[PDB]
Amino acid sequence: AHSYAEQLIDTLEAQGVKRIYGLVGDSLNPIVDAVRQSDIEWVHVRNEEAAAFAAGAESLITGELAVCAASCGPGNTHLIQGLYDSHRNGAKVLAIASHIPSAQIGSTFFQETHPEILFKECSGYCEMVNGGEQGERILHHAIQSTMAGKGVSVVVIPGDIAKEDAGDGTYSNSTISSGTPVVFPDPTEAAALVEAINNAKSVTLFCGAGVKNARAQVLELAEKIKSPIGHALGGKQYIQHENPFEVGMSGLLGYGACVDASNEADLLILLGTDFPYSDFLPKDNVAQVDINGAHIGRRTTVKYPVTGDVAATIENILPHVKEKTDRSFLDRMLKAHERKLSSVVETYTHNVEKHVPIHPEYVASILNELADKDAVFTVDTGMCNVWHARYIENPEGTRDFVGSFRHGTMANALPHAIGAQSVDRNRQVIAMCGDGGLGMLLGELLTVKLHQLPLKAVVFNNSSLGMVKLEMLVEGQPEFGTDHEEVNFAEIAAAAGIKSVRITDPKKVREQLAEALAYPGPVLIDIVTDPNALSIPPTITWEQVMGFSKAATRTVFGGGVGAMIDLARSNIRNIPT
Amino acid sequence: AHSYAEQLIDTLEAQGVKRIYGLVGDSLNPIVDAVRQSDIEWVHVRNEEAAAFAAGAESLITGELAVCAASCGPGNTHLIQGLYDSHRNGAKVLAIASHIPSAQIGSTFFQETHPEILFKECSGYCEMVNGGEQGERILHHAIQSTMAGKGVSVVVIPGDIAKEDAGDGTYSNSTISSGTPVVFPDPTEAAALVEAINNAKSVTLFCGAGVKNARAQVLELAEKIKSPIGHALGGKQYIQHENPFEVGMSGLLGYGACVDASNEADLLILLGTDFPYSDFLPKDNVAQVDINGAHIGRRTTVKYPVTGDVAATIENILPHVKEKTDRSFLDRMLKAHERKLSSVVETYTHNVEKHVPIHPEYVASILNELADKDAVFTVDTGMCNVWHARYIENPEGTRDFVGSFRHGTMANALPHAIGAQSVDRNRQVIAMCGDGGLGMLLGELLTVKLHQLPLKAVVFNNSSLGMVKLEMLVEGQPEFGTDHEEVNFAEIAAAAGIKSVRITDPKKVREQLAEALAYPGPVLIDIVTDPNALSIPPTITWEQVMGFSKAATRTVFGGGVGAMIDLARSNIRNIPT
Amino acid sequence: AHSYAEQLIDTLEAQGVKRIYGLVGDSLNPIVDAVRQSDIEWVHVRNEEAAAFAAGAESLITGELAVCAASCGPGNTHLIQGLYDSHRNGAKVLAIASHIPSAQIGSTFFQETHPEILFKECSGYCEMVNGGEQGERILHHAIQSTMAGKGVSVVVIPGDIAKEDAGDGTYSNSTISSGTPVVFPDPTEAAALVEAINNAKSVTLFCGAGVKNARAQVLELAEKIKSPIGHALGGKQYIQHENPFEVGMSGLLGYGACVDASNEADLLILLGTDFPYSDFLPKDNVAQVDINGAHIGRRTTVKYPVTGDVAATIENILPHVKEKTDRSFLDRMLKAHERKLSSVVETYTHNVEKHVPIHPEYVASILNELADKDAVFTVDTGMCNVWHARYIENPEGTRDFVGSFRHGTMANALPHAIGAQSVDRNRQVIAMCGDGGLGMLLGELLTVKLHQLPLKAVVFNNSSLGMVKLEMLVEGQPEFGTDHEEVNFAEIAAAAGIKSVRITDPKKVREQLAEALAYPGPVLIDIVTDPNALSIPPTITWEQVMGFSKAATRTVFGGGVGAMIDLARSNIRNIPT
Ligand SMILES: Cc1cc2nc3c(=O)[nH]c(=O)nc-3n(C[C@H](O)[C@H](O)[C@H](O)COP(=O)(O)OP(=O)(O)OC[C@H]3O[C@@H](n4cnc5c(N)ncnc54)[C@H](O)[C@@H]3O)c2cc1C
Ligand SMILES: Cc1cc2nc3c(=O)[nH]c(=O)nc-3n(C[C@H](O)[C@H](O)[C@H](O)COP(=O)(O)OP(=O)(O)OC[C@H]3O[C@@H](n4cnc5c(N)ncnc54)[C@H](O)[C@@H]3O)c2cc1C
Ligand SMILES: Cc1cc2nc3c(=O)[nH]c(=O)nc-3n(C[C@H](O)[C@H](O)[C@H](O)COP(=O)(O)OP(=O)(O)OC[C@H]3O[C@@H](n4cnc5c(N)ncnc54)[C@H](O)[C@@H]3O)c2cc1C
Ligand SMILES: Cc1ncc(C[n+]2csc(CCOP(=O)(O)OP(=O)(O)O)c2C)c(N)n1
Ligand SMILES: Cc1ncc(C[n+]2csc(CCOP(=O)(O)OP(=O)(O)O)c2C)c(N)n1
Ligand SMILES: Cc1ncc(C[n+]2csc(CCOP(=O)(O)OP(=O)(O)O)c2C)c(N)n1
Ligand SMILES: [Mg+2]
Ligand SMILES: [Mg+2]
Ligand SMILES: [Mg+2]
Repeated sequence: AHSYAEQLIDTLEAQGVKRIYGLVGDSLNPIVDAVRQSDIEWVHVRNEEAAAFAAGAESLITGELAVCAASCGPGNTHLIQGLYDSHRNGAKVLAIASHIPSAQIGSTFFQETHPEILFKECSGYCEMVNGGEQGERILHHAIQSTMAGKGVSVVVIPGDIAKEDAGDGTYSNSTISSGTPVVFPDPTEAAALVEAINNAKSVTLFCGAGVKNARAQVLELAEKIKSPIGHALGGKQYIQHENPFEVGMSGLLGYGACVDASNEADLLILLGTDFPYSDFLPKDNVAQVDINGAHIGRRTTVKYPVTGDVAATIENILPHVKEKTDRSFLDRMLKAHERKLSSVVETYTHNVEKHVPIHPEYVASILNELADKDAVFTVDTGMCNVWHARYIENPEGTRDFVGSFRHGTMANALPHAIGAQSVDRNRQVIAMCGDGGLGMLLGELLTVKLHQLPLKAVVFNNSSLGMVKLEMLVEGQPEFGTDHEEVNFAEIAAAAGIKSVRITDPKKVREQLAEALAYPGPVLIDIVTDPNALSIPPTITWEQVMGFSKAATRTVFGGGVGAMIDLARSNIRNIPT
Repeated sequence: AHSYAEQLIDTLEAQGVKRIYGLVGDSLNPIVDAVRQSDIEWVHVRNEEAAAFAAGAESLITGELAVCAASCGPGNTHLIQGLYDSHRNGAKVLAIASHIPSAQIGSTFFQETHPEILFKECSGYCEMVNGGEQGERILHHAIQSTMAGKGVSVVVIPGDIAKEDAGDGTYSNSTISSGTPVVFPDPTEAAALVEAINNAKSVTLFCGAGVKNARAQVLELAEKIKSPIGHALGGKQYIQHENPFEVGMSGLLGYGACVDASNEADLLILLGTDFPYSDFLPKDNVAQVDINGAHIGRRTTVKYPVTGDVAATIENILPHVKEKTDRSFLDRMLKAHERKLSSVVETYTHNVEKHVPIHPEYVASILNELADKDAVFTVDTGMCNVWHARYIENPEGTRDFVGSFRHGTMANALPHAIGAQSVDRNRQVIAMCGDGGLGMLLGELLTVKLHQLPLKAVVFNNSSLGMVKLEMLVEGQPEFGTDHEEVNFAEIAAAAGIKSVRITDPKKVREQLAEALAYPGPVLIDIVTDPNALSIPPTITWEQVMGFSKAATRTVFGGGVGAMIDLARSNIRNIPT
Repeated sequence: AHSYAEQLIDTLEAQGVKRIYGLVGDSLNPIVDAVRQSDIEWVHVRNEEAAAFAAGAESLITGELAVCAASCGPGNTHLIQGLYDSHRNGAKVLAIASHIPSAQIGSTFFQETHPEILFKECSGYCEMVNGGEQGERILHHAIQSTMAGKGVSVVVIPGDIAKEDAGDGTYSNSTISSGTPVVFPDPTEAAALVEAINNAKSVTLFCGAGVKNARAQVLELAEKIKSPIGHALGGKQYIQHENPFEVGMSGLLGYGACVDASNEADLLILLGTDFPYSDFLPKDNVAQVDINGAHIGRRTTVKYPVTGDVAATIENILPHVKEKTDRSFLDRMLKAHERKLSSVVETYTHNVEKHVPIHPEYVASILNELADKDAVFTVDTGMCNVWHARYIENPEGTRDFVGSFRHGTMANALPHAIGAQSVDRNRQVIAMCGDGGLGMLLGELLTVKLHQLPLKAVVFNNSSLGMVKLEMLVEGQPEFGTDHEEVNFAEIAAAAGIKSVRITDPKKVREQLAEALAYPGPVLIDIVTDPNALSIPPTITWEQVMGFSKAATRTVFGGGVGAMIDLARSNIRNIPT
């Protein structure tokens, strides 16, 4: 007979898990012994928070289960930031939360916590093992819940019970459902959407991450009804590239004509998006297609709700949607889009290649050009989100992106890159780090060195909490607490045994970044950038930066955009005569 | 400008809510004033627990939102049993939990509780209002969550904030998605199910509540592959009637050949069921079709998982499923089914019409014959669940049933009947009450009298917690705490102003129950029944009654069955020669 | 070897527990079998909510542990209202929450709930048993926590584990600390209070339940510094009787000069009170003595905080407090107090003995005169709280009182009386019931009959939610939802086998109530009272009734007072010349 720890690891191995991220100790020793004897690799991190980020990033890249593990009490407590992030991102993650010995539960014991209560908000399933047999059962339920799309699962395992005898295999013997059902809409909701589209003279589509598997259908619908296509940040990687109807992104980090096209069309269709900034959304005549009905109408007035998959809904309605031959609205919005992008480049990035200290938008433009066509980019929360949104492209859809776009935590970039890089050491992974984010989990440079992960950590080092400095400028409150003395991350990385370079001259950015990106190993690129590069229209308020101003707005943060302008201009040249 | 209380009630009225069940007080006075001025009826109950049961039953009958409401602190605390029941039953219920004044939150004030924390387990959405505008928003989110099938929603409203100004209408103006999407399976999961069916020589279908809208498809599949059809208790009302393949129900309250057909077939297919008694389920070769992937494999080994709707999955696979011409397995199971039903009638209900005290199975047989073809039956948890399962039929599918089949609470029958009867006073509603259940919420007889609800409360009065007496007999522990001195519910009902009859002679059951069921008003029927009528095989253990014995079993509680035997016998006579 | 169920009951028996209140079923059968074999009596209730109220009332009367018990899932869910009440009242209660079988936890099983999470707010200790040995340990910890004054303890016991082997006795062998430590104040805080008293020319003491064991010390301090003594409702039973400095109670149910004496004195001292209605409390110069430092300053500005016991603090300061020879303030407040009480009697209860329907204040005056000198009174939340506060006296301190004065739940009176009466069947127990409260848990009349508890249920039957009708009159909102058709509780009680009388003529109240109170058995007294008897000053607002108006007030609800005026008048006649 095997123990429950051995059955746990055999079940994960049989499901194809290749790695577990974590930090060993106490109630986790029987589980780590079983890992040693299996083909699963143990990936040691310095802070268990990084293990939960790394597992979430691995799962977003692979589309499969990923796993993190931590010791009792304080050990598993450290998972929590990464579990919130993974849960909000819809990752397929199992967290093994080792727990104090069962006989000491309820006695205010050394290290006691109640993880089975603490992790309820950052999980779709979270239960405690109380015996080997029941442990097999709740491991199945946890894996089946996360694979069905319910978000993070936590299994809480008192250390003693991991050494108890395994269950009889009834539940570990099951095949897990990991398929993708095809969700067609209710015919009554679909018919109301057809009527709304056919009655409208102009339509705009606004897409989010829910169009990941619906590019062909969204483009086919747009060609038929001559609709501009805008996106939320979660839709950018899927719908912006090679899109003849492209009109940009809404929100403060937005760009182009998206806000105007969304608000001026007779009908706006929200496709697979939960974009939260309601002040940028119209209310007059909006449809929304979402696979989770509970999300419909969360962000603005929706008159035509449709619970359904985007691709299946468009396939179902298309034969009933009339072709629109008038593309005057689309042409006006494509022209306004290109004019707006050209205008922000002229206003904000004139001679940006000579700006000192180095302008982060110059770095981001060069990074987009130099990085591989299939690189993974990870994005630290803060001003790196602006540089990703406005400069990092996805030609042919072959790059991947991982960030904290929903939970919005700092310090995610380097741990996300550790997980993404572990999937395939031959694929380039670029972590766009802030100095605040990197400092917050600095010890994970020791993890990169230990595992020899050949990721490229690009530090936008401006010695400032740049996004907070923006929020304070916008509020009109004296700058305080954001900027501190400079740190030399290249020297810290070199002291940790990582190849590094420090870039201070804009004239050497292109050559030094090309050399670093081509280095066959881990490398940290410490770029000293301008802390005052973020430009802000004086009319933006702290209530808008914080997201609680409901009054209609079309204003975005200042700054330029990058290579997205090439598609905007080819779309103008291809407008039918 | 309106207040938030007025906007709350206008939004519910615009959505078609006709009634709110509750008990007025304190922070709920502004909301009740708005109800008075609207077309919504206030249905006063004596204990707010009954309001939450009544709302859950109303929604199960109508398929639409139902609403309950209660005052701060202790008032809304009383909702909780009915919210768990409604939530487990998948009802579409909004609970308005009035709360203490916002300025006193956090001060250990008079009546203070934290309902926004307490009701997390019995809801899919539960949040606190902190201003009129945000209150409009979370009311929308709560209604959209319950209408999308996520279970109960709770909106917690500090009393003072109900008098604050209303939001601007952005969220109340939305149309709620209440449609039913059509969920086809992933083609890879569907193809594996086709291969399993075509490889199997014999197949049995085991259906639950998830086949509600798939009768035609289940029967078409059964005719093609010659499969017996069994059911869980939640499937009985939908699949047993007019079913040429009928083989009964599994579990301790089960009957017929279902356990044998499910365990002897080469392949068992679980269709829309989460039947929890794993010791009755095989493990060797099982498929499961469920619309919620997280439920697959919860109860036994599943080798062919399919996330999908039952009807859409069967429609998709049918052209690829080969017709089976050999119906030897089906014929053997139909013959065994009828033999087993005839045997339990001969063993347990010989001369049952002369048994004294009155046998509850004699009452249940007469109640099935006399009740209307479209009656609603509500079923009190306990031995009434056995009498429903084995005696109350659903010819042509026109009756409806409400019970606590998942949460398993006592005392639900009379409050469920209050909600079901409020939907249509011209429809017959029969509450199958136990003396324990009725005593537990006895004050709701005052509610029946106040609202003149013409329901028929049939009390199986055996002065005993009959199901607990069974559990103790099965364990082999001396009877204690279950049986107490007799109560005259007919005299209590008459003292409350309700028409009543007391039935003690088996020779008068048919005439007295016919007269009472035909009474044009509320009526309580107090039937003095035999507390020792539940027969138990000595091999049943307390571990089996409690549901924690995993060893394979086919043993059911003793007792007979009713009119279901007529279909069993016609199915034998129609077996092709 | 014994089982954990047997060890649980042996441990309670060894600690002196005489009874357990509850309702048998499932996971509780092994525990009830152990009770049968012990000397503990099982007290069957009809709804487990009543068991938790009865245990809380028993403990308040005895000063010892009391116990309630309920079955898994829905069974223990029903305890919750009574656990909140017992917890807020500081009762010493163990709740045995039977739970689903451990192997099914986490599987969404039949009846599954998580009581170990649900009951966190209504308990000081709440943990789950996961084995027999750890179960012995957390039973000790639960008993020691409640006996040390931390409020309710809940032990959650999966049914299967109750049959597991008992622990080794290490923790059940301990003696529980149930002593009362003597908490002297910090000398620095005490010296600041001495300076405040000696600097003040006039002082008023305002006492709550924390003066229970400090009557002699409070009176000695008042004689020395010539201070009026007022009380919160929780202090009334301890400090009003035979008090030469008595000036009444504050709050809307208040009376006499208390609000004026508290606000006009140079120094107000809060002694053992957490009175929550801040608009009645001054802010200028207030001291507060409380044994729980976290409570100091919860309700108004406190300049002289003292963490300490009332009696020990007064004993410590008394030698340093200077005698005040000027009693002009005390004399002015004693005269104003008696004038105010005489005025409300003249305004509101002129010829009250002839008022029809019967006036509840006439009933309350007669009930105070006729009830025994050592009776227990239980008080249903609602208008019965006004009648208790203004009419039920405690001469020589020999009566006891139980109510829901902090949690404020309806329906507590009859279940509180069941627990208080079970302590000593020879002691008179009077339940002051409202028709709303009694209807809410009406089935507990069957409990009174079953156990032959000789309590006297006095129903103030006005067919109205009287306190809510007051709140609506005060708000100026049309009356709705409070008054319904009349119920005959005397006929319902007689149908339940309880002696009853229906009183409708004011001329027969005294004789019929005297006869009923002297009946040697259970009796229900259904008094048809005037629903419009509660008088309200038009200046009271719904914000004041709800407790969120902070503006200074001295206004109380209209109505008269009773025999308290005799002490007010003797105190005037004894003012030194
Ligand atoms: C510092 C910072 C600033 C930010 N600023 C902005 C900004 O200015 N602009 C911006 O756009 N974002 C911004 N974001 C991100 C923003 O908060 C949201 O996370 C993002 O807009 C949501 O993108 P989304 O709608 O694509 O994804 P989600 O919020 O994940 O929504 C996806 C939706 O698709 C649905 N869905 C999934 N699959 C399907 C399917 N097959 N069919 C149908 N529906 C489906 C889901 O149910 C869900 O409702 C910022 C983030 C950070 C960290
Ligand atoms: C005292 C008592 C005794 C009991 N004894 C028994 C007994 O002996 N036998 C018994 O059978 N029950 C018994 N029960 C009830 C039992 O506990 C379960 O509640 C019941 O078996 C579950 O029935 P079900 O599977 O139909 O419903 P559910 O548990 O509600 O499961 C329905 C399933 O269908 C799925 N679904 C819903 N819609 C669709 C769709 N369109 N397509 C696909 N899937 C869908 C759901 O996701 C879910 O998994 C008892 C109850 C009581 C109160
Ligand atoms: C419908 C209704 C209306 C009400 N209206 C009123 C009203 O108008 N007026 C009114 O007064 N009440 C009213 N109440 C009750 C009110 O809400 C409070 O519960 C009550 O005033 C508190 O009384 P208390 O301060 O004595 O008790 P508690 O709130 O229990 O406070 C006792 C304090 O004493 C402290 N303490 C305990 N022992 C010691 C010790 N040995 N030494 C020192 N400190 C100690 C405790 O830590 C605590 O802070 C009403 C109740 C109801 C149900
Ligand atoms: C753990 C955490 N702390 C604080 C914040 C708030 N926050 C959001 S962005 C930001 C600054 C991020 O700093 P850095 O990584 O240097 O990037 P910058 O904005 O300068 O690019 C801060 C403080 C956060 N979301 N997460
Ligand atoms: C609130 C609650 N308390 C206890 C139980 C446990 N229980 C389940 S069935 C049963 C007896 C039900 O009694 P009654 O209504 O008289 O029906 P009977 O079994 O006699 O038909 C009990 C105690 C429950 N599930 N719910
Ligand atoms: C469970 C519960 N529901 C509602 C309330 C609100 N409430 C407080 S007093 C009151 C009326 C009490 O009625 P009754 O027992 O008839 O006494 P009355 O005020 O008429 O004397 C109500 C509705 C409460 N606190 N508890
Ligand atoms: Mg920075
Ligand atoms: Mg019974
Ligand atoms: Mg009343």
